Amino acid sequence: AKKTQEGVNSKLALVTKSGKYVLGTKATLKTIRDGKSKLVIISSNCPPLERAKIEYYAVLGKVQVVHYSGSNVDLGTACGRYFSVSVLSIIDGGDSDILK
RNA sequence: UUAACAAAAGUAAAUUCCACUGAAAUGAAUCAAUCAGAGAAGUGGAAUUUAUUGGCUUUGUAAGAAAUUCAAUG
Repeated sequence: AKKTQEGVNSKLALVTKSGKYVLGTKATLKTIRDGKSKLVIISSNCPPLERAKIEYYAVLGKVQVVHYSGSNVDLGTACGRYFSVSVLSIIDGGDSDILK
């Protein structure tokens, strides 16, 4: 009933194709501050301090928070990128079904 | 030729931070390295160090001193 990250992992590949996402932690907070964020993904090794800042913003902004299983390196690869992504915002998912 | 201590016309090198923005066709850089979505490069700023104030030229001290000449103190 675990290792579901052939879903969200596969889902976070159509977003690279058709959707729009914002990578990073400081860039995520801007989306939550506006109404442009519909989903937030936090890696497993995000520091506990400002991880708690993102879920506090997300509660205030009424956004859904997804706790990714892998590290910021694993999340970055899942986006097809060659750096590490610790926190992700799904502004819009074109043909994927994460926002469902 | 110019001191301690102070001043702030003009103008430096290096490092670390801040704001805007968000990098992949990956870029930035050193003699070497090294660094970046826990955020690079760019632009604009803040701070500290550089034999006292604030590093260097400059200024007050201060030319009245001192050095090199001349005349018989100037």
